[PDB]
This record gives sequence, structure tokens and C-alpha cells, in this order.
Amino acid sequence: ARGPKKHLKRVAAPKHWMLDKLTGVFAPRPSTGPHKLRECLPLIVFLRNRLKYALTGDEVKKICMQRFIKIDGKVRVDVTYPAGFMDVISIEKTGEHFRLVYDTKGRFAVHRITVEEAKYKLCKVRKITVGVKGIPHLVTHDARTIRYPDPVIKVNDTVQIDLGTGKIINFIKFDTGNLCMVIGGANLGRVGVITNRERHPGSFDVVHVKDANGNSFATRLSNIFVIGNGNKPWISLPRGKGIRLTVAEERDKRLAT
Amino acid sequence: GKCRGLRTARKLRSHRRDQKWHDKQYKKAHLGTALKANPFGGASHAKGIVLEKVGVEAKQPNSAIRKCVRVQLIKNGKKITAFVPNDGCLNFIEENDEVLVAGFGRKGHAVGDIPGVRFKVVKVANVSLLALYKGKKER
Amino acid sequence: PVARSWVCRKTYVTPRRPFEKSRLDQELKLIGEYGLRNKREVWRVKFTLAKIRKAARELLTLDEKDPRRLFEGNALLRRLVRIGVLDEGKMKLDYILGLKIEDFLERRLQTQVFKLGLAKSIHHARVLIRQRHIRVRKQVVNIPSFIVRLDSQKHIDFSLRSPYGGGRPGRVKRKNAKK
Amino acid sequence: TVTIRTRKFMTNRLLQRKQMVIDVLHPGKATVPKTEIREKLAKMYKTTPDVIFVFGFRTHFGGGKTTGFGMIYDSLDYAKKNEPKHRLARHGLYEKKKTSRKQRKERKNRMKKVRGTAKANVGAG
Amino acid sequence: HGSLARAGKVRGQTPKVAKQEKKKKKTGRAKRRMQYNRRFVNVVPTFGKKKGPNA
RNA sequence: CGUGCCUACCAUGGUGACCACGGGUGACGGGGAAUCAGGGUUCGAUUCCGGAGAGGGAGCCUGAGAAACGGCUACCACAUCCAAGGAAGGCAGCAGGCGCGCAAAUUACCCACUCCCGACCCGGGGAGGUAGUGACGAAAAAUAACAAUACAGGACUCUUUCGAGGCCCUGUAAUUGGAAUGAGUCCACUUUAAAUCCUUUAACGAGGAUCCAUUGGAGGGCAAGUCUGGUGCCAGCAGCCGCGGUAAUUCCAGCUCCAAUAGCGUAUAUUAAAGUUGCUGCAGUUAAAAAGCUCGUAGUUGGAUCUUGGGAGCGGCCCCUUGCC
Ligand SMILES: [Mg+2]
Ligand SMILES: [Mg+2]
Ligand SMILES: [Mg+2]
Ligand SMILES: [Mg+2]
Ligand SMILES: [Mg+2]
Ligand SMILES: [Mg+2]
Ligand SMILES: [Mg+2]
Ligand SMILES: [Mg+2]
Ligand SMILES: [Mg+2]
Ligand SMILES: [Mg+2]
Ligand SMILES: [Mg+2]
Ligand SMILES: [Mg+2]
Ligand SMILES: [Mg+2]
Ligand SMILES: [Mg+2]
Ligand SMILES: [Mg+2]
Ligand SMILES: [Mg+2]
Ligand SMILES: [Mg+2]
Ligand SMILES: [Mg+2]
Ligand SMILES: [Mg+2]
Repeated sequence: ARGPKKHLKRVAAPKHWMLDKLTGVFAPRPSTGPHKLRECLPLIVFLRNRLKYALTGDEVKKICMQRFIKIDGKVRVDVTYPAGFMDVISIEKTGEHFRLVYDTKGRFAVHRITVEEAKYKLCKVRKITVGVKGIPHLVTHDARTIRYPDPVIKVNDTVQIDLGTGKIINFIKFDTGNLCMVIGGANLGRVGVITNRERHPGSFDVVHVKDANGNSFATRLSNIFVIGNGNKPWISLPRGKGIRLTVAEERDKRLAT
Repeated sequence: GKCRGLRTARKLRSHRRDQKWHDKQYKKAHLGTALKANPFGGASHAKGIVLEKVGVEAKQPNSAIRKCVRVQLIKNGKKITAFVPNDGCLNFIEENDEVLVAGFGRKGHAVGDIPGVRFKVVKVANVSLLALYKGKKER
Repeated sequence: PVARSWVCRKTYVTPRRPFEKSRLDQELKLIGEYGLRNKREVWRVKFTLAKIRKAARELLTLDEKDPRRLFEGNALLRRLVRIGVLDEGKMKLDYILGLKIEDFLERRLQTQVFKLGLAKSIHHARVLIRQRHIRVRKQVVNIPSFIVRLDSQKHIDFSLRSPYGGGRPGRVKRKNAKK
Repeated sequence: TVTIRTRKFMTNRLLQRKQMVIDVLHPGKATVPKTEIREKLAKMYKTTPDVIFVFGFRTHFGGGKTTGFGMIYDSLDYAKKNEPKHRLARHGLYEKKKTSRKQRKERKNRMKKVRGTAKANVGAG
Repeated sequence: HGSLARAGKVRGQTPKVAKQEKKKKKTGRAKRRMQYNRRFVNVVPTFGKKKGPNA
């Protein structure tokens, strides 16, 4: 090919957008943004498909450019501005407010938390550096660059970030015994306590997690988002602690009805 | 006296790949001379032009004279005697007509009663001999 | 390019031997008993039975404590219970292999209709299920080879239809002649 | 005689509208036209008939239920602004009055041939 | 080599016979029904030695 | 940017019987498809990922991004208009045409869905979507039945019955109804951008001229004719075996049957059948096959032997060896 692509096929769309076969040939390709396309979620899919706010796609383009939808406190003019894990979606004229977390199966869900939690947002530290004249800098997976954060922030930590002023408040570090949530891989949407991490010099460390009722998984560092401080979640979480049940437990739940 | 060690997969594959050639079906499937020697170019049917009407002998336990058409091929350019099936149809074939032809039962062999004719006439001037036989349309 | 769907399942198997005297007699007496159309909708039942037998042997292959064996075994048993081939009893996998052919034909639409009356001779039941004269709950049925689910099994009652609903569909001819 | 029920009822004050899934029942007559459905829904919601829109219908194989999507609008400005113009076209508010091809494209190629004033001349008349 | 004169000799010399009227054979389901009823339900009085499906 | 990517100097190296190098491919590669014990074998032009090329082949400006071709420059091969002085061309984009063949659809409608681009809620999109052709293939499925009355070709429970028939199968070109209901003929809704198609509903719409199921076959394999008339090793049939030379169970016709059924015959590539390519799983005295014999490297295979009984505790842990520091 010649330069960057500019489309995306409906079949080539990722699985968790819950898109259909017979509908159309083209998937919405999300805009270039602060989240990768394998992990993102388009606004046209969010308003159109799941919430059933708008039947057609064009109605979403009408309402967003009539300024009803804001992301992280401010209005995004785009119809396909990409979202990400742990982002604030607020809606102004109708009293409604949304949070993006993961279902136990691996999908985005609806979580109608209040304006008190609209104020507060979590985020993961990507890396840390120093710039001009000896000042520090922290980089977020949400592509926030913030200077003078703290001296006591490790690379793989979690910062609670404010969307009013954009300045940090009340960080939390990475330690054995913290409650984390999985954002990637085959076990996404799993919430559990970090048990034991193994460090390899081969650039990819592993982490074992346990949760309530003792089931244990394992994953890699970039798939990990620290959510709590010693089995205490900072943010309310949908469907219990979001534990994956079993195939048999899902069947028995739907038989219990 | 086979070979059965764990590290002998190369010897087994090379010996089987050598000994696969002596089968006649495989060697005429994947040796080029079977494709580029016969007519039809490996296809089902071919068109041609009637060159002449030829009667040929039959074999010895059953003696008759079979009725065939010599054909210049449109596609390749090789001359072919082709058998004309039913009671009539020698009257239905005239000189210099577009004739569609096919094989009989296997392309490497003729039929039993016929010496060297390998080919069967299906249509003449885009009309089948079946339709020409049981009252259907015309030439 | 275009994207609508491309998927194609043949619920249909040509048997291998073409001309078997015993096979022809068995399928002919099967046709004559359960009143079918042609042997393609006989071979439908054979293909469904073969699919269920392959699933059953793949389940009997694995170990008893295996979660896939437990889940798919209970699921196949629930499907067969909802159809009405099995009892609510023998939930082993080997009884599924103990099943014969005729059970699916016995649990078709028109055969259960003929057992439940209002039918009068299977070949006339063919007409009664084609011409809109036999129903199921609130969605009126046209199709003969229907799988009567055991939990419904009873609601065969048909409104706005010539022997039960009312109307002059072709007796209008006779009574205009009697005018 | 005919019965209209609403199954699923969305409130959308982003658009100032209310959406519903409409089941029209039929033990009797054929599929009801656009007029009487609109009047029966406008009476059972007690609003004006010229502002409620409804579209899309199947039929469940012998009498049965026909399922539709119904927009209920408060204001006529919101009706004119939030609707597609083809659903305006049933009530006649929007028209283009000559929907032919080769017109737009032959104007494009004649404007691509020449330039400026005579371009405006040929492309406008 | 041999003479190409005789062609369609037998089919020409064959005397024609008028294709007399047949009743319409019942089709599909009704055909299979009389296939069943012709041999499975009233041939059990006959004995199992001889066979007579056409003669 | 890293590099024999290129220059200069210096060293003489690198690969290969574990298949190098070189030819062939009717070879674009995968995700996949067909084929059913298991193991495989044969395709993958093609809707998704990725690569390549816009007649061959070379060069280049702009631009973040091209060796772009619905951008440019020259040559070669075509080819248009020429007032002969010169101009423009690139459908392996969408329809459509010529040629080639065994082999393939309408110069349609629309941005309403899907998404994409631009300054931008509005523009535009043969990308797409809808209709028309469409027996590539698939699914579901009537084709005139259906219960009847009557005649019985007569079977069956059984009574001397030479029949009670509260069961029956079937032929009734026999009658009667349900005159069931459909295909077509058309109003009106809906469907849709605009229609169409399906569903719904009104009015028609069946008594054998009906509103008509064919395709093959009837010696064996192989289900089904030792029926009839012609034909006389002629014609012809037959995938093989074979038939035909005056009685043809096989040709040609008619009649009766047989098989599948809105799909059957044919030709061809190919898979199973084929344990007739065999690793599971073949042969090698005589049928095809053990080299004339022996040494011999690469390959392949390679004797035995080095950590054990127990203990605690019910009904997995430690040691008397059981992770060292
Ligand atoms: Mg491309
Ligand atoms: Mg042969
Ligand atoms: Mg040099
Ligand atoms: Mg090639
Ligand atoms: Mg298979
Ligand atoms: Mg296999
Ligand atoms: Mg591609
Ligand atoms: Mg290119
Ligand atoms: Mg291009
Ligand atoms: Mg072009
Ligand atoms: Mg024949
Ligand atoms: Mg005959
Ligand atoms: Mg036989
Ligand atoms: Mg043949
Ligand atoms: Mg052998
Ligand atoms: Mg010998
Ligand atoms: Mg020998
Ligand atoms: Mg050696
Ligand atoms: Mg050893």
C-alpha cells in the first residue's frame, strides 16, 4: 500500500464491538486518538448500537455536532472520536452519566455512575522522563502528558486524575496485595488481587492474580490496571466484583432465571 | 524391511516421493506430456469443423461399420475422428458444420467395439443430436 | 465488495449404494407409514440422527468429569427433552444411541396431529397442514416438517379458517348457483 | 376493532422525542394504512396527529401482529430538524422536484470542461 | 472404406404406432402412497415363494 | 537510520548430498474449501489479512505519505482527429462492445442503509445499496388431492352363514360434497429514496379439453419384460461383460413396469471406494520385485548399569536420599 489506511471492514472489525454481518460492508474506522484501535470503542457504536439512542448513524452526527455529548467534561465534535478503558462519558441536557469498564465476558457495558464520580478518573502510568531544565514528566495510556507529577511514582503505577483542572491527586503504587483489573488478552474483564509477579530480563514480566473464591489467572504487565488499595476498589464496579462465573455457572444462572 | 526410527522422516518422504511416479494415474496427472499431447487441451468439450464423413471397421467378435466425422479443431488444430451416436445423425451432419464434441468413458481409451475413435458428437450448429433425434427443433 | 452472507448446509445425504432391495423396502414402508413426500425428507431425519450420534460419540469419548462433556451432554439432553424424543428419565448418553429413526417422524407435526385428532388420515392431514387449517398458539403454521416442542404439544386450534372460523370460500359458488 | 400497543418506549430529550415499538393487532382486516394508525396513536397519547411519525412493517403470517417504529415529537421545528428528508417527503415538507441522474454529473463535466463566466452560463442554463 | 449409404435404415423402416392416450399418473406424494399400498398392505395374503412385479 | 547500499584498501572467503546452485509450474501466499473410522489426498483466480501491476519497461515533480498511472517525461507496440502545420490517448474501476473460446448478467434506479473525504449538521461517492438476467449452488415446498356414497379385484376378527362388516387396501375417465386451497387475473395497504418482491385482505379462480412432471432405464453388475410388431453380424445398442448372422429377455417403435423427483442424463478435473502409494497400512521363492559379492563415509539405529522400601495423618505431606545454599 501507499501510506496510511483510511477504511476498516465490518468483518475485520474487532469482536467486542458486537457488530452485525448483514448490515453493511464498512465498519466505522475510529479516528486516530489516545487509544489504540484494538482496545477502543467508537462513539457512533456507543450511541447507536448499544444504548439505542439513535437508529441511524447520521443522527449521532447530528446530536454530537449539536454539542449534547461531552467526553471527560468537554464536547467532542467528532462522530468517531475513539474512547478507551476507564473514560468519563457525560451527557448534558439529559441527566445521564457513563463510565467505560469491562464486562466479565470481555465487552464494554453501561455503568450509570453519578457526577461525584464524573469528577474522578483513574489512569495508568505508561512511562516517566525528564525534559527541559530538569523537570519531570509522566505519560498516561490515555496520552496525557503531565509535568511535575511526584517523585514517588513507579513506572507501572496508577494515578487518579481530575478532569476539572487536569492535575493529579491521590496516586496508588504497584505492590503485592493490590486489587487490579485486566484490560487485555484472553482474560480481560477479570478483577483480582496481585499475588506474585515474576520479572524476566526478556522484556516481558508475568503477574499471577487471585480474586474472591480463590480462582487464579496470569497475564502480562501492559494488560494490568491497578484498581484498588488492598482489596478496596477506588471505583464502583458493575455486577459484583465482575467475577467470571463458569460456562456451567452461566447456564445454572439462566436456568435459575 | 521398512525403516521405523524417529529421525527417518526424510528418508521416508524422499523414497515415497520417488516411488509415487511409477503409478500411471499420477504420472499422467503430473507429467506434462499427457496434457500437451492429446487434443481438447484437458477440457471437457471442443468445437470443430466437419472435414469429411468416415466409416470405419469394427473389431472381430462384433463386425460392423461405425460412422464418424473427421474434425479440424478450432482450438488446437489437430484432426480427430469422432463417433456419431444414433441411427440417423449422419444425415443430420453435413459438410463443414460447427460441431461440439466430448469423450466417451475415459480419455485414454476408446470404446470396446470401436478401434481408434475416442470422441462423441454432442451438438451440430448449437443443437443437440438428442433434440435432432426425438423430434426437437431442427438443424 | 459485497457482504451479505455465504453459508450453506445440506440437511440431505445421498446414501452410497443406489439399488438395495432391503433399503428400498425399509424406506418405502417408512414413507407409507408416516406419510412423507419423497425420500429427501426421509434422509433429512437420517442426517439429523447421524449428527446427533456423532455428537454423542464425541461426548462418550471423553472422561466423565470433563466440563465440556458435562455441559454439552446436558445441553443435548435438554434439546432432546424439549423435542420429545426422550423421557425425563434416562439422562445417560448411551440411551441417545439407543434411539431409533422413527421417533423424529413420530414427533413431527402431522403425526402428532393425527394422534391428537382433528386430522382424519395422514394423507389428508398433509392437505390440512398445507392449506391453512392447523395452528400453533398465535403463529399460524404452513410447514409440514415441524418439530412439535413437548412443552407446547397441545395448542392446535385455528381461527378464521373455513371449518372452524367461518366464511364462504367456494361454497359461495354453490350458493350463487342455488340462487 | 384494531389494537395498537407500545412495547418498548425510549425517552430521548437529546432530540426532544419519544420512540416506541408499535404492535398493531389483526384478528380481522388487512394491514392498516398510515392514516388510522397515526390517528389511533395520537388519540391514545392525546397529542396532535401532524407530528407523530411511524415507519417499517412486517406481517406475521395470517392476521397477527405488525411491528413498527414510531417517533413522537413535541415541536414542529424539532420534527423538521431531526428527521431525514425522505420521511419528510411523506408529508411533503421537503422536495427536490426533479431527481434525475446525468444532470448533476453532466453539470460536473461541463463545468470541468470550461472555466469561469461561460462555465456559470452553461451550468446554470 | 465401406458404404456410407445405409443410415437410419431401421428407424426409417420402423412402422409408426400411434401414441395412445394414458391417464395422468399421480405425482409425488400420491405416487409414493400408491407405491406403498400396491405392495405392502394387500400382498401379504399372497405367499412368499413366487414373485410377479411385471410379466 | 543499521548494513558490501556504494567507493577505496586489505584478508580469501560463503553454500552444498541434512539436497546447494539451476530448470518447470496450466504457483500469487495465508485464514480456508471439497472429501466422512482414524491417518490423509486434492484445490485455495475470488468478498478477510498481506503483496504486486495498471499495454511492456525506464525516469520524475508535488506532497507527511507515490517511482502514483481516472499525475507527469521519453522509447517501444497499438490507436484517434487532422486544414498535414500538429493535438489528445491507457476500462486488469462501473455498465456496454470486438476478439477469444467449452465457459459467463442491464450502457438501469438511489445516496435512504453501511461507512469514507473536504472548510464542513447541508456537498459528493458506478465505494456501496435496490431492482432486472440468473437451473452456479442451497433451504422450504403443491404439482390436483381429500374424507366420502356405491360396484366389489377381494384380504381380514370369526359364526354350517352362500356375511355381521361401528376395520380395510385399491381399480373405479362412476357420482357427491368439503365445493377445502393454491398457481395465475387483478383493487387497497404495507414495503422503499422511488417503486418491486414476500406477508395481509377484498373480487375471480377444478372436474379429466383438466390449471397435464419429466429425466433416464428394464440380460448380469443394478432396482425393473424370458410382453407385442418390424429389423436379419445390416442397422445399431452397450462406460465393461457382451447382443444382433429369421423367433433379439439387449437395436427400432407401442404397451406395462422400475428409480429419483421440480432435476435427471452426459463429458471432464478431482476425492473416497484404493490395505491397487500402504507411517498407522502393501509386496519382493514361483505372479512385478532382494543389487553378483564385499568394504565403506554421510544418513539411520545403538546392550545393561547410577534415588529405596517407609513414616505422620485420615479415609495430599516429610524421610531413614525429597530442592542445595
Ligand atoms: Mg489498495
Ligand atoms: Mg475403457
Ligand atoms: Mg570494490
Ligand atoms: Mg502464473
Ligand atoms: Mg472427511
Ligand atoms: Mg482427517
Ligand atoms: Mg486483496
Ligand atoms: Mg502501484
Ligand atoms: Mg487509482
Ligand atoms: Mg481506466
Ligand atoms: Mg438410452
Ligand atoms: Mg425396449
Ligand atoms: Mg433385478
Ligand atoms: Mg453409457
Ligand atoms: Mg500389492
Ligand atoms: Mg516366470
Ligand atoms: Mg518374476
Ligand atoms: Mg556412518
Ligand atoms: Mg542404552
